[PDB]
Order: sequence, then C-alpha cells, then structure tokens
Amino acid sequence: YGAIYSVSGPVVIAENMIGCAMYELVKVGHDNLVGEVIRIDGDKATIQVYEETAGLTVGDPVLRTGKPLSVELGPGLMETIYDGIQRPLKAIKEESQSIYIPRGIDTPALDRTIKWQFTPGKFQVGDHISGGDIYGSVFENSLISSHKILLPPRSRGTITWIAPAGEYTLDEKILEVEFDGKKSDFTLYHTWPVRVPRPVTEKLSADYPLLTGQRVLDALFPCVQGGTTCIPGAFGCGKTVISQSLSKYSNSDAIIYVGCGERGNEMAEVLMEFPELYTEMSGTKEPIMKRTTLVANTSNMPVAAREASIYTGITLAEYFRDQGKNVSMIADSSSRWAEALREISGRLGEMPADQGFPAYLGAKLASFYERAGKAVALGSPDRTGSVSIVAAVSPAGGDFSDPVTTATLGITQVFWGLDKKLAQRKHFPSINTSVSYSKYTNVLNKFYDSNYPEFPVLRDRMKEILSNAEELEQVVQLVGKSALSDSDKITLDVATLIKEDFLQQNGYSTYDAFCPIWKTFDMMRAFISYHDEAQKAVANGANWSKLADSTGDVKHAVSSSKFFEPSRGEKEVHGEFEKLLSTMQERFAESTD
Amino acid sequence: YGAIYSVSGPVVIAENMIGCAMYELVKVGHDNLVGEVIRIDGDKATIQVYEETAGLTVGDPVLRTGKPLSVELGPGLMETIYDGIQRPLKAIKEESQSIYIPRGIDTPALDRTIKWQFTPGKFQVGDHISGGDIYGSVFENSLISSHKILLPPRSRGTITWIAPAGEYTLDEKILEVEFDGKKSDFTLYHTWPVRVPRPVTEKLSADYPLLTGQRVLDALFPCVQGGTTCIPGAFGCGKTVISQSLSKYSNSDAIIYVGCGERGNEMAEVLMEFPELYTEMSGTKEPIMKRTTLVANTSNMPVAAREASIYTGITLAEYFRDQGKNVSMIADSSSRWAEALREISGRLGEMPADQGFPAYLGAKLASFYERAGKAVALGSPDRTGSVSIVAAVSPAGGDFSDPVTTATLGITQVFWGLDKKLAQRKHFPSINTSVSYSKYTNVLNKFYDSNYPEFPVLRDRMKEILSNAEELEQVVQLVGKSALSDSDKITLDVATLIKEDFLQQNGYSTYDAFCPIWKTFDMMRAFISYHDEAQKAVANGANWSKLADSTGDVKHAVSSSKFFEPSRGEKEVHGEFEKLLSTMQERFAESTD
Amino acid sequence: AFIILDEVIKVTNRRVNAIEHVIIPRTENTIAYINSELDELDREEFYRLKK
Amino acid sequence: VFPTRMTLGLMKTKLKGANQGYSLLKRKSEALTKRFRDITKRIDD
Amino acid sequence: NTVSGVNGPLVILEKVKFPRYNEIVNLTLPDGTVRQGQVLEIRGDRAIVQVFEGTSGIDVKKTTVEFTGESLRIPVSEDMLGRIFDGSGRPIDNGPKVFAEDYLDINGSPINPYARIYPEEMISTGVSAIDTMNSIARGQKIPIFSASGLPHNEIAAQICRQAGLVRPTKDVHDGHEENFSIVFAAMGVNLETARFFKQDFEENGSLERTSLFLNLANDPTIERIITPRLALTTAEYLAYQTERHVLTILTDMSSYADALREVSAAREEVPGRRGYPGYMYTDLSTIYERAGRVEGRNGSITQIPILTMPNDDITHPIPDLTGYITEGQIFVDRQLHNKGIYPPINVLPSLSRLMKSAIGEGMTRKDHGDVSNQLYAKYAIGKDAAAMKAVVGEEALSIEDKLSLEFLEKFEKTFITQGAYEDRTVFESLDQAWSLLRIYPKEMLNRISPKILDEFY
Amino acid sequence: LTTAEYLAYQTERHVLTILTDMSSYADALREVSAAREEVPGRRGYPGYMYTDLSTIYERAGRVEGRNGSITQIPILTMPNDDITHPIPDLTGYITEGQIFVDRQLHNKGIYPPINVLPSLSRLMKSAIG
Amino acid sequence: LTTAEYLAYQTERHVLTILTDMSSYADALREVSAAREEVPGRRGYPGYMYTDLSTIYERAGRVEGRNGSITQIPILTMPNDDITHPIPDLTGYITEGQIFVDRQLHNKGIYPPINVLPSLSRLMKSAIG
Repeated sequence: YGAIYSVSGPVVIAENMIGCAMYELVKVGHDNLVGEVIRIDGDKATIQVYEETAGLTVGDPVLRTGKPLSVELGPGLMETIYDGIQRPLKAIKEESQSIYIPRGIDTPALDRTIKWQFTPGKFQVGDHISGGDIYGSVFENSLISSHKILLPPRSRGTITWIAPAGEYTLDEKILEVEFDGKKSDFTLYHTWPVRVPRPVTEKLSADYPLLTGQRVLDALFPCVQGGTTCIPGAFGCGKTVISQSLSKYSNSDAIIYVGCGERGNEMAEVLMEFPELYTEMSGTKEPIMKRTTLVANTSNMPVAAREASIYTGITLAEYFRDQGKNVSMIADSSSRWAEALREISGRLGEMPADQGFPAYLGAKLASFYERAGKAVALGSPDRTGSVSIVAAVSPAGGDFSDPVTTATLGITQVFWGLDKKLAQRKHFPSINTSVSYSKYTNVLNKFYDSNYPEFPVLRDRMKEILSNAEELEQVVQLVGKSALSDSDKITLDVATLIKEDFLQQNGYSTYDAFCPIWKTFDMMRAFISYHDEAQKAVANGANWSKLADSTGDVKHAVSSSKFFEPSRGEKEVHGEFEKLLSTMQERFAESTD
Repeated sequence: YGAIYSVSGPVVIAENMIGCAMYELVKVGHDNLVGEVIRIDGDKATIQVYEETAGLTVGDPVLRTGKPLSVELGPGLMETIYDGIQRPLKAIKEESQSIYIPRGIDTPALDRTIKWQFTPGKFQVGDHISGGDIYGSVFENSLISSHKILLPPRSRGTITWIAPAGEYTLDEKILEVEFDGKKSDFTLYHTWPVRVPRPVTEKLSADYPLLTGQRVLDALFPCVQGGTTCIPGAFGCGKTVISQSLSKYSNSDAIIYVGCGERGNEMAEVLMEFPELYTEMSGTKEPIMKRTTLVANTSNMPVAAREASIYTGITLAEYFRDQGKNVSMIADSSSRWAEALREISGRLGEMPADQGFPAYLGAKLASFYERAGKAVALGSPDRTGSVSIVAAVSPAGGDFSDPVTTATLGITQVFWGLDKKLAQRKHFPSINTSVSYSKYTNVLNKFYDSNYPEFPVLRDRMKEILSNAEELEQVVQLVGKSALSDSDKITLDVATLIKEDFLQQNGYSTYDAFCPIWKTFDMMRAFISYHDEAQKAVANGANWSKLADSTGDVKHAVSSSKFFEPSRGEKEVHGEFEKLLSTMQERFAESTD
Repeated sequence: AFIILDEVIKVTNRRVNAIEHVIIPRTENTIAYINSELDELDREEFYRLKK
Repeated sequence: VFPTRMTLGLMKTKLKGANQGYSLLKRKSEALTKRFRDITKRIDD
Repeated sequence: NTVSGVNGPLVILEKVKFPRYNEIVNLTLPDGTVRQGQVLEIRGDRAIVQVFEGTSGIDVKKTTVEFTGESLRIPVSEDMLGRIFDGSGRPIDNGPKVFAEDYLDINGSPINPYARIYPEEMISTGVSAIDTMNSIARGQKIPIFSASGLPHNEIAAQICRQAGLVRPTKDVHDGHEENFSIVFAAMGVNLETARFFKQDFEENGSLERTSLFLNLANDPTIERIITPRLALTTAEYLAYQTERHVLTILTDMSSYADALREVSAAREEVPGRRGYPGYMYTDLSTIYERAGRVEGRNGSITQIPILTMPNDDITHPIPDLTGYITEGQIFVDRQLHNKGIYPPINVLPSLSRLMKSAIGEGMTRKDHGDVSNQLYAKYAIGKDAAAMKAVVGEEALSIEDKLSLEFLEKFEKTFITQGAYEDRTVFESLDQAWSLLRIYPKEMLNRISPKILDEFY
Repeated sequence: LTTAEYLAYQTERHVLTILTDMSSYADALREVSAAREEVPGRRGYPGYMYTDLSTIYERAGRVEGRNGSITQIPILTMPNDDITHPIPDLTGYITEGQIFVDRQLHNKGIYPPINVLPSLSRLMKSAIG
Repeated sequence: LTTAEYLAYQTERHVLTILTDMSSYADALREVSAAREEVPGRRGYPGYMYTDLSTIYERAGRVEGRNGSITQIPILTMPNDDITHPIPDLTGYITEGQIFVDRQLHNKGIYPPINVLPSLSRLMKSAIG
C-alpha cells in the first residue's frame, strides 16, 4: 500500500496514503509490527507503532489490515488467556516456545484451527432478520450456551443462505444476508470496534438483583448489578485477594477479568488458581476458568494493548448483555490505564493537561462507565442482561489527589473503601460505612423488599448502629466506662456482631464461599431483634451484665451462624435463626422479671 | 482596499494592506465589525476582530479608517451609557429594538439629533490660544457645566472669529483658528485617541481628601483625591456595593463608571439606582446620573469594548481633569481586562509569562495608574483637577500570589485587602490592618486635624487595637484564654465591636451606608475612650466579666449608633455622641470601685 | 499530688486536640496550594518550547 | 502567602514535626489519665 | 476539494475560501455515513473543522466534501414544550419533529436584549436553606457549588419537582404572575443520572412544560459543548414569545470544561493555567450573558448551573472563573451529608450579591433581609466556635458561646433538614429563624435595628 | 539483562541481577531530547518514564522450564529524600513491595541501616518452605 | 552607570548610584523575547536574565586610582513577597549578601521596618577594621 517516509522515535510516518482513516490498524514494514494511525497530515500518516521498531527501514511497505483496531468475538472464548488487543497468549506459549509474544510475531486474534458444532436458531431461508436476533448457538459450557450466534449489528436484510446443523470451521461460512446485493458472508466470529459501544434496545437504571456472594456488599450498602463501583488499592492491601473471591463466589453467567497493565505475578495467579478452584453453583470442565474469559496485560506489554484493555473487556461483556446474560466486569486497575495514556501523549508531543495528566482523561473515563449498565438486550426476543463494573483505582502521583481517583469518584455512585488493617486482621473485603456510600441503594432494597426479605427497614437501622458506636468508643478513650449506661454498652455489642458476621470473612467454610440473599437477611433480622428488646429491658430494670449471663447460648449461636449451613430451616432459609426469635422473646421475659 | 485572507477564530488575516499602525482602527467586511491591527506579517496584516462572528465571508473588503482607535471628547457624553467602542446604548435600544448591540452593525458615536447651548469664553477675537484653553461651555447639568469645551491638544493659533452666544448644533462649526493659513474649522466635539494620554502642564502632589463615604475605608486607611487603589476579590468583595457608594458619596464633580466586561445585571443596578437616590448638594435631572457617565460592557459582548473600557474611561477622566474638574474614576473589574490579554496572547499563539498571563500586563497596567492623579489643568487659564483610579481585581488561581494581583500590588498606592472569614460572616468591605495600607495616611491625617477631627491620634490607636487583637487571637484558639489577662481579654472584645459595626456597610439604610468624615470620627473617638478607661479600670481592680456587665446597656447604644442618621446635632457631630462621652466617664468610676 | 494531676491533664488534653484539628490540616492545605502552582510552571514551559 | 518555588521540603518537615507530636503527646496523655483514674478511687475512699 | 488530514478532532480540509464563518459543510464518507461539521478556521485554500458526529475515521481521497452554504442556526420554536431531545436536537425517545418558526444562530448573542433593569421579584422552591440565605431574583444566576461524594444530582432534582408547585402560591403574593417552565440541559452525564431527571419531571406532571436535552459523555466532545447553547437559544425563544420565567438547569459544568480543554491542547493556542483553556473564561461567559428579563418585560431567563468540584477545591480553575461571573453561589458541604442531613446545603459561605434587590415588600417581608444578616453572621461565628470548643474544652468557652453552640445544632437539624417533598414558604422560614435567634440577648443582636428587634424577638 | 536471560533459560541457573543506579538511568532518559519533538512530563522527567522503567522490568521473572530464574533487585537513590519524587512512585506501583533504607540508623552507626519499618514483601509467605 | 564610572575614574570621586526599580527593569526584559529567536527559560523569565543583571551590576567597585569608587545600591521590591521568586533569587547570588525589609514590622507600627534574621553580608568582616 503505503511506503515509509520517516521513522522518528517510536513513531512511523508513511507516505502514499490516499485512503488511510484515523483509527485504522496497519502492519508496518515487513516485520509486521502492530501500529494505528493517530493523525494524518496530507498524504503522510502518523502512526504510533507499539511494538519495537529496531530493524524497521524507510522505503519499506505499509499494508493495511483494512479495518480499525478491533476485537473478534467468536466462539472458543472461554478457557483462553488473551491480550488486550486479543491474540491468544496460550497459542504463543506452545508455538513460539516463549510465554510472551516478542517482536514481529503475530497470530490471528482467536485460534482458527478450532471447529465448532453450530446448531440453528429460529430463522429459515427467505425470512427477514434484524440485529441482535439469535441465529444459532454454540455450547462452550455444559451449564449455558456461552456463544449465542447473533446476527451482526449494522447488518439486517433477508437471509439467502442458512447453513444447517453441523460442524463448521471459523473460516468457513454459514450465513449470507442479501441487503443491497450480497452484504457479505458471515462466519461464527464477528468483528467489533473497541472504542465504539454496541447499540442496545434501551438502557435502564441499575436495579437487577443478584449477589456477588460476598455478604458485606449487599448488607451494608446494597450491591448493584449494572453498577459502577470504585475501590482504593495500593497493590499490597489485599485488593487482588477480593478480586479472585469476587470472581468465584458470584452466580453471574460469566466473569471477565481485565488486568489492565498489572504486576504479571498477580496475572499468573489468576491463570492457575481459577481452574483449581470449584464453582459455587456447580460445574466441572475446569470450573472457574470455563465461566471466565481472561484478558491479561502486564505493565510491560505494549502501551496500546493496555490502553485497549478496558475497552476490549467491556465490549465482550456488552455483547453478552445483548445475548441476555449477566456478566461481571472486574478491572484492576484504571490508574494503570490512565498512566498509559500519559505515555502515548508524551511520545507524540500531544499536550497533556492537569497534573501532567492528559486532557483526554475525563471524557474517556466517563465514556467507559456508561457502557456498563443494565439494559434490555438488543434483538427481537427481548431479554434482560447486565454488566457490573468494578474498577480499582490507585495513586498515580503517590497521592489520592491524582486526577484519575478523584475523576472516577464523581462518575460513580458506589464507593467502597479498602484497608490494610482489616486485611491483616483477616476481614476480606474491608468496607466500613465511613469510607463508603451507595446511592443506588434506595432502588435495590426496594427490589428486595418485594421478594420476602424485610430488607429496607433492616438496612437503615444497620448503618445507624455502626455510626453511633464510633462516637461511643471516643468516650471510652477520654472519660472511660464510668459515664456510659447499659443502653450505650448494648449498642457496642450489637455493632461488634454486625461487623463479625458480615465484614469478617476469609473462606472459613463453604458457607462464607457462598451465601445467598436469605442467610444475609436472617443474620441482620436477629441482631435488631436483640437490640430493641435488650435496651427495653435495661429501661425496665435490668443490667448489661445480667443480659450477658442469661443470653449465653442463644447469643453465641447467632455469632457462629456463618460456619453453619443456612439450609437448617428449609433449604436456604436458616432454622438457627427462625428458632432464635422464640428464644429471644422468652429470654426477655426472664430478663425483665 | 484589503482582501480577507483567513478567518481563524476571532483573529482575521487580510492581504493587500497598506498603511496600518499597530492600533489602527479597521472595519472588516461589509458587516463593518470592530477590529484593530495587532501585527503585520509581510504585506498581510493581522487583525483581531473582537465582535461576534458567525457569518463573515472570506474575500470581502476591509476598510481603513486611516487612524488609531479614539473617543470623541465634547458635549453630550454625560448622562449617556456607551460601550467601550463608543456606540450610544440608548440609541441602540430605539433602532435595533434590542437592548444590547447586535453584531454586523455599527452606528455613529454621539447623537447628532440634538442642539447645544454655546456660551462664550474667555478667549475673544485676537486672543492667542493653545490646547486645553476653555473656549466656551455647554451646560448639561443644572448647577455646573459638565462639558467645558477645549481646543484639542497640539492645536494652537490666534482666533480670527468666535461665533456669538446662541444655540448651535454639535455638528455645526463655530470657530475658525489661524495657524499656517486657515488651519481648519472647529466643532464642539473633537477626537482624541485612547492610546495617547492627554498632555498636562504639570502634576501636583495629592493633598485633598477623597471622601469615600464609608467608615471602614476612612478609619482604617484613608484614601486621597489623586489616589490609586487595588481591591482583591474572591466573590465576597461586595464590589457593586462599594462602587455604588463611590458614585454617590464621593464629592467629585464628575464620576466615570466603567464596566469592564461584567455581569450585565450589576451595571444595570447602578444605572437604575442613580436617578432614585439624591445628590449631595441638591439638583434633579436624574440626580446622581446627571454627574455620572457610564461605560457599560457585559462578559460575552465585544472584546474590543472590554479591552478599550479602562482606556476610554480614563481618557474621559483626563478631559474633565484638564477642564479642572475633580473626577473619581471607578474601574470595575480590571482583572477581566487583564484576562482579555491572556486570551489575546493565546489566540495569536505567542508564548505567555507567568501562569499563562503575558508579561506586557505589568507595563500596560503601570501606564494606566500613572495617567491618574492630581494635577494642574492643561492650557493657559490654570485650574486644578483630579483623577482618582479605583480598581477591583480578582484571582483565578485561588491564591493572592497570582500574576494579576501581584502586578497591581506592585504599582498601587492604597490597598484594601479582603479577608474571606469576615466576609463569610458578612462584613462588606472586610479588612484588617495587616492586609491593607495607605502610604498616603500621614499627609492625609495632618489635613484632617485642621478640619476639626482628632484624626492622627485615632489613626495610630485604630492600627494598634487590631494588631494586638490578631496575636492574642492565635493564643486563645490553640492554648486557651487562660494565659491571657483581663486587659488583653478586653482587646479582643473592643476589636470585635469594631469589626461588626465599621466593616458592615451593606445596610438597609443610607445611614448605615454613608458615614460622613465627622460621623466616622465621633464613633472612633467614643470606642477608643472606652478601651483606655477599660484597661485602667481592670488595672486598679476590676474584672473583664464585671466591666462588661456594668456598661451593658451603654455598649448596645454604641453598636446601634451607626443606624442613626447623620444630619443631627451640629451637622453629623450629634449630641447623641457627645453625651455618650460623659456616660463612659461615669461608668469608669463604677467599674473600678 | 491529685489536684496538680487534675490541672496538668487538662492542659495536656487541650494540646492533643489543638495539634490534631488545626495544625496538621493547615500543613496539608498550604502544601497543596503551592504544589498546584508549581507543577504548572514546569508544564507550561514544555508547551512553550514545543510551540 | 508563602514562598512558591520549593517550599515543599520545609513544609514536609513541618508535617513530620506535627505528626510526631500527636502520637507522643497522646501516649503521654493516655498514661496521665490512666494514673488519674487510680488516684480517683484511692482519694474517694 | 477533499480531506487532506485530521489531527485529533480538528479536521484539515482542503477547500476554497468562499464559505462563511461557521458555515456548515458535509463530509461524504465511503462507509455510507454522512457527518456534519462547522468551520472553526478558514485559511488560504484550506479549512480546519470540528465535526459534531464522530471524532476519528476520516480518510484522505476517499472522503470528499460538499458545502451546505448555510451557517449554523437552531430552529427555535415555542411548541417545543414537552418534547424530548438529545444533544443536537434529534429525538431519542420519539418526541415531535423540530420544525421551525424562527432560526437563531448560536453565538451567545441571538438578539441579546438582556437586562438594563435588574430583577426584583422572588422565586421560592420552598427550600429555606436556599431561599433565606440566598434570595433568588427573577433573572439572577446563582450556581450550586458541590464536590465529589455528594448528591448534587438529588438537590437539582429537589428544585425541579418542588418548582411548579410553590410558584402558583407565589403567584397570589405577586412573587409571580405567570407560568413557569424548566429547560433542563444535561451534559456528559450517565444514563442512570439522565433518567433520574426525566423521572422527576414525569412524576410531578411537568413533562409537558419542560424541555429536556440529554447529552452523554460517550457522545462526541464537540456535541457536548453545543448542548448547553442549544438549550439556551430555545430558552430565549420561550421567554420572548409566551412570557414565562424560564429556569435553566445546566449540569454538569465540569464536563463542559473538560470538553473545552481537549479543544485547546489539541489547538494551536497554548492553554492557560493548569492546562485549562486561556479563553476558558470566555467559553463559560457565553452561557452567563444570556440572563435577565427579555423584552415585553414579563419573561425572563433565570440560571442555576450545577458544578461538582472534580478535585475538591475552590482553588481549581473551574470554581474560581464560575464564581466571578455569577452573582453568588449556593454551597454544599460534605460534612452535612455524612451526618444525615438532607438537603446538605451548607450556609457558611453561600452568598447572594443581589440579595437586597431580590427581597421586596409586596411579596416578601422587608425583614427577610434583616433577619438574613443575623443568620449568616451567627451561623458563621457558631461553626468556628464549635471547632474551637473541641480544642479548648470549657476553659475559654463562655455562657454566650454555649448559646451559639445550641443555635448551631438547632439550625442544622431543622432549617437545613427537610425531606424531598417538604414545601415551605417564606413567612414560615422567618418565623422559625426568629425563634432560634430569640435566646440571644438584645445586646448580642446588634446588626439589626432596635425597631425590628423589639417587635419580633 | 540479556546475558542473564540466556544463562537462565538454556543451562538453567538461578540468577540475581543487581542494577545500580536506576536514578542515573532515568536522568539519561530525561537528558536525551534536545531536538526531538517529544515533550517530558512532571519535574522534567518523561510522560513515558513508565515505559522506560518497564523496559528493564520486562527481563525479570521466571524463565520457561522454571528451575532457572532471573531475579532482579534494582537500586534507586532518592537524591533529596522525597518519596513523592516521580522516580520511586512509578517504580513502586509496578514492583512487588519495596525495601526502605533510612539515614537515621546510619547516623546511630548501625551498618547495614535498613529500617524494616515501612519495608514490605508482598509475596513473603509465597517464598518460604 | 556609565556617567558614574566617568565620575569615579577621571576625577577620583566617591560615587553613589542609587538604581530603582529593579523589578520594573526585570519586566521590560521579560516582555521582549516574544518574537526573538531566543527563547525564555524557567517561570517565563529569559535564561539570560542573569546576563542582563550582570551588565548593570558590572559598574560597581573600586576604580583604578584607588581614591575613587562607585558604590551601588540596587532597590528591589519583591512583587510576590517571597525571596525564592526569580527577580530576588538571582540578584542575591550576584551580590554578596542581602538586607531584608519586612511587612510584619511595618504592621505593628515600625519605621524603617528592618528584619535582620536572613540579613547577612559575607564580606562584612574583612572590609572593616
């Protein structure tokens, strides 16, 4: 196509461009290094080349791939480790006999020797078809058909060719659409631009009720799907531990893990551990890995691939959203994504802005979160899917005043703190009601209120007990315990319980590993029930010391609920709690008298 | 003519120019937009077109006026509201059917529909004449001539003919002056460029008070006619309030109010407000307004107007200053004028100075404050005049160390600080002795001593009460008031009263807003007598709490004093303040023993 | 000994509260104000050079 | 107003002075009130 | 001719010199897409354009132009009430087709017949926290200054649902005489935030009396700057023709400023301080001029823009420029939110320049202003005295000071705390203030005249 | 670093690589640019200072076959005792912990004077056996 | 300055030149170089601002004949108030010590308000006897 005129630093400039667009992916020289066209001046195009250009010359060919930087979303996406531009890491490990991909070596974005068994959907020859309609499916899980083959968006028409059931190659075709002559052939894989967001029927307020199987999110400030959540990190405060937990314990269809530009030691752990680990909702065949599609960039990987990373993962999630599945998007960390932008600008001589950080920053961080959300799925059946975004942020200048952490807290309606201290004490996660908020909370609890749980009333009363306690601790310090009443001492005890039961977890049992909505509900019901009677009884002529000696057996039982099965009363409504109400009432008669 | 080469933003480049100064006025297109030639690059002169643009064809004629940007100096500018590019706003309301100026329009700078009354001078036939001589006068006011018509500077000769007394038009010629053949015929109005300061015979040292009308300003650090003032903002300044005060109370003959690219509401408040309030010496023809001429601009109104505002206003001031009239020139706000230079420097592409604010800000600003001052009037007659420049400034950096504030602070003579905490409590305008100075105070205080006041002694005692209060206030906050003694306890208390009573001049009265030189003196005297008596009384054996309790009612009476009108007793020196002296003395005997 | 102990603890209690509330946040806010101006002098220069 | 060009270094040490004082003085306070309490019960008896 | 290059959102066109300034051109892409753009710069046989649609994907000789020959104007109509738009004036929820009865160009200066007589009537939302301390006149602009970790969205929502219930009550007092309409422009906000605003207008029954313009952040940065301006051109039309008080809510200002900044570091102009534009002031000024009474003198445009500090300071370039242009600010604080106070609007440095003007005596008391002066002083001193109480204990805390401590608590939990359906009136606010203020002696209450004080303690 | 990757892969040896001084390497990187159209970031140090650090960092980790390894300890000198200095901050984010050595202990006359007060190894448990 | 040098050299006089205001002199230098090829350094001040100051400062010192001298007193107002601002910082280096006037003394009500704590002249002892 083009010819190289000049190569200056990492940047290659190439002449004889009469048809390079400014988002196009090109392979530069004969070394086929990856590059993308930033700017065009005249017939000369400016390309930032992301992969080492030592060996590259001037007068060499520039061959376009014919499309922008894109990701291919095809079948065979589960039980694979990718890069952020998407090229199988795993296939390079076998073939090159080198773990990482070195300069000048490239592979197709997915394996292509693989063949899949395609079953038809609900279409037939000569019927009209539209975007998001299920044209067939492929299994990849023995739980779900992960890859529903949908008609491509930006494509509609009448279908001249429907292939039947049978096994086909990725290269091989199965569909032809007639839409102003032959529109093209289609294959199992479809292409999609990273920075362009998929079209959907409509997006709705995040309110869809599902757990992450971690109780403390739900209980303290309702966990949201279709949410946006920021979490502060510092790369040894136990953030990485909760991310692997958050991925396992969930009951969502898939989890997409994005290591934006991480240590690489943390990426190594997710590759290996997740197939060792077992589903909390049953399934074999490499359990966690089978539900997970893994994008892994370490911090040393091309600045383009790290930059693309967050976009590429969210694209896979949005597509699946359109399929009518609920996907969880877990990204660590947007501070590394931000940093990469700074690198590119600086290499071009594009002016950054505030705190040395790009001007491009605000609008980009915002563009990303809006892709995530609850939607009713694109296509004619109409289904509900959701994509929940959890992004870690961390200092980018050694301060929290960094543009990135402060910009994202503005966009998000959920903030959940994370502490070194609670992690050393073996509470994982580490969320406290002083370093958090969730404004999504009113809609969620409301949703919960319908199903059976008394959730809204219980939750407001929970926040208040932990708040009021903090204040009561400050008195213990200054004055001591000789200015506190039985009723204030009682507040402290209830608060200790709330903290113990919800916040502290570590995988003690396969009852901490997964918890349903019901067990969360029974725990708090028990704590409030004790609180009102106990305070009432000290008002009527009792003592905290008295309450303590008599309560004994029932009180230890509510503390230990977390080790025991919730399946005691029924099957997921806990019997250890249901009996407790009667005993606590009986307890109170004895206490007053 | 010119041909428009490029329109890039508000900066427009046109080829095929000739002449061209560097302040030459040009009209761009057939639309006739306001511009000025900034630079020349080659044959092509680069003009910033400061008027709005959404429909200017490239390749239209550009017409030179042949001359720099100027203002017309002559009769009927008084009691007239203009923008800085000199278009009668009042005329613009009638014609356009729009209050503000529409773009693509231009109209003459003085109404040419009216006739004015010429009365003879002091230069008859065959008297020699030289610029700034009073050729005659035109009455515009109902007690004074606001426009005494001068021969323009750098004109001289002997007068062949003076036309007799009568009414004429301002377009109409009434003079012939002979220098080197028929020099020209003259009209009532003459032009003068705003970028050329009008000459003066000699400058005189300032010595005659600017009566600011405000207690807090007279008392803490007084200003002088011929003065220079800087006021820093932060939007708790109360600039409109103090500007409105300056127009009414200041005893200057003329006041030129300049809107430098303001809110557009505030300029509207001061126009409407003047006819409702009354002059300080009787007269109605729209009272205050009859002595007030306005330059009014709004923020997204033509930038040429905004930029020209201080220059056009100060040239207006200089004209009246040569006539031998005392003038108070209020610039509000010059930091928006300086902002314009930031913008200019940006559009052109030239590199800036400190924090993006250009280096030419300091020198331009310094020329401006230097064209003001007290002087002996230009011409043979000899009169005395004044220009008092009062200029508000503001940060945009969230500190007081920013270029705009700093460059004014360098140059300014009188400084009236702004203390955000006091203003948060409301104390418009708010000052402490440590943030403010007047270098002029010494020479002013000797002048006030002649007048009646005990003024010198009161200036030293005022500084001293505030200065001691500041040091003690740190010790009270951190350590406790336990270390302090009862006399120093008093120091805080008397000083507090001065904060609330002086600084606060927003009021809901014109007695709580106008405090005459005499009213300001009595108040300060009464308050110091208290402090001295108070330190003694505790010294020979009395408490801060006990002392406070005995004065009690008498303390409330001094607080509420300010509300009471000044027109009673001898003049503003009331019997109300005189009796109060005796009651303090009596109280002193009680307090001690 | 008790009466004295009673007076001294009251003073030591005031000092902890004073350093915590006033002193430390003043050091934070002043540091920050100066930081923001400072980084901009370095950055704008590079833009001036590039232009 | 405080110096713009490299105040950072002095101002950091001001913070370290302040910080050291909170911990140490709180230890000192903690200990005096712990004693105070012991005396209280003795004096009362 | 055809496209020579694109550098960022600037497009380098080679074309002739005949178009006018802000003349629309159309780019024919080979992708089956048309994109519109408007000339930012015209030069010797080339132009530099910012495209409203897309930001990338612009070619060289595959891409061609045809110039429209028509400068950028908004078809402003008055039967635009109840219709739903996006950030360009296309329907996204199938609101009625734009039509046309007049065309006005956007320049921040349509016909500009803004104020030379100031506002003096009063508008109340029933919020004491707002109204008393900041007396909103019928064409003043007072923004909401908030910061991250606050529910600025929720307060903007309080105004919108409670406005249009309070106003007919105010109609009788002669605070109003005419109907109210709300023109809501959202910039750069989330789907979730956008729906919230729409939910509030439905919920009340003012969906037919509101215009809603929705711009999202994932729509071009160039689309985002046109969104407040488009809303404002429309707003002026409603004011002119049907004489209504139009309240404009322009949220969020920081989003708008981020857009300007990308088109100033990608410009051949060097930007101002902290990488924020050198004509950033100007860009903001364009909105702000469009305030006050409009000809026929019974319509007006009143402005409350919503700012969230993205860096938690008034040090930042956005608050400092914003506050200079407007006439006051209404401040929201973090502390109050954390505690459980809603609305969490603090009153410590919230200020109204045109307070005096706004209060009257033919629809408000004259004592509104006098009593305001006391509240601002007393609260301000009281907040500072409390922090001081913490440090000193009771050894530099007086009897009088104890009374200031009580006034502070009570003000916080009553004056500032009211639910999002609670409606007050001005007379009630004054009465409740009078009571709190009552414990203070006569001597203490010294910034208000004896005549007033004695009648109402 | 290249020499080391060959000894570690082909003949399987555990290699400890000692690299001093990363601050001088960083300076060189800031130093080159004097006719380039490439602009630096904060304190005059690149916006792409990350990228350069990363480059050294990419050769460090387990080799394929994994009985050999390449183990890296880079040595960074604070010139002015500032932990908010751009060099340590970027590095610190990438690295699996950090070792802090302070002036105070050298002054008492302890040698080596490693205060283990803010020092951390994040995979501390993972190493031992 | 040139006239002072003529006074000091030809007729062996003690010349005192009082040169006010350096700050105004500094700005003037700064406004230029806005169209020169020569480029401005730190805080937008020219880098050869030092060179400009040094030309002014050069005529100062004992003349040959050693019966005349020129003593020079430059007057600097800090426009920002700090002493680390470019205008004072560079001057203090070329000169041998400094004399500090201060705002704080002025506030109490002192004249001439002179703080002596950062004020030191490092060639003071040797000259005097």
